[PDB]
Amino acid sequence: DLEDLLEKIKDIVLKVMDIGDDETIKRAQKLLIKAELAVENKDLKEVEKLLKEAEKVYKEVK
Amino acid sequence: NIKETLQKIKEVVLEIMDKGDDEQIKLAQSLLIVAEIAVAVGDKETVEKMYKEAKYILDNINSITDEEIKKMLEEAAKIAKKLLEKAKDLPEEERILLRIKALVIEVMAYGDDETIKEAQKLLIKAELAVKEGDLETLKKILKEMEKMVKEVK
Ligand SMILES: N[C@]12C[C@H]3C[C@H](C[C@H](C3)C1)C2
Ligand SMILES: N[C@]12C[C@H]3C[C@H](C[C@H](C3)C1)C2
Repeated sequence: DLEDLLEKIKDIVLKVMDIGDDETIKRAQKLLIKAELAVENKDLKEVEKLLKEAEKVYKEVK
Repeated sequence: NIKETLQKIKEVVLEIMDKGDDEQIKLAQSLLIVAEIAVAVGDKETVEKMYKEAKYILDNINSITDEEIKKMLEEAAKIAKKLLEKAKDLPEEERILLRIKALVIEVMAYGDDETIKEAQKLLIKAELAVKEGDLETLKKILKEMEKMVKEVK
């Protein structure tokens, strides 16, 4: 359940790291650790919106 | 006690990435990593020290000197390689993941920015492989970690 969204956002950060600039990478890691926080504290709404924002930064690096 | 301390460490790290500069966040992420290392082995005094050091960075966010960021990077490396010794009663997968993490820290110590990027991408990949139980890729990821920690030695 939550680990699936964790996998999605972790994949997203891993691919943001391959071409993006330093600010994009730092924001991706920010979203990653915010996710990790929410997933440890059990809050599906948070992890979902963090996944949304991660796909959003991926769309920022078209 | 350890599960409530790593989370405060993560919170401090996020605030640092809000405030700090590339070297300071480099240090802080290395801290978070060796902290997770210590959590995997049951060493709580280490993680207490880690929270203390990260909060020290946060406090002296405009007075810390790159010389002492480097002292702490080297020290975090040494500590992670020492904590790896308590990881001999867990599955081979988490052991190789722990060694990968420690090598990533040692790269963050002396490696340049692009090398740290590569090491963090490989660390993420190892975090995925752990959830997939894939031995054949995390073994080669650890070997590629090794073909890096000395490549920048
Ligand atoms: N788990 C990690 C969070 C953040 C991004 C990446 C490298 C470091 C810092 C550890 C994965
Ligand atoms: N300059 C960098 C800052 C931060 C840490 C490391 C990797 C990324 C994110 C670029 C160096």
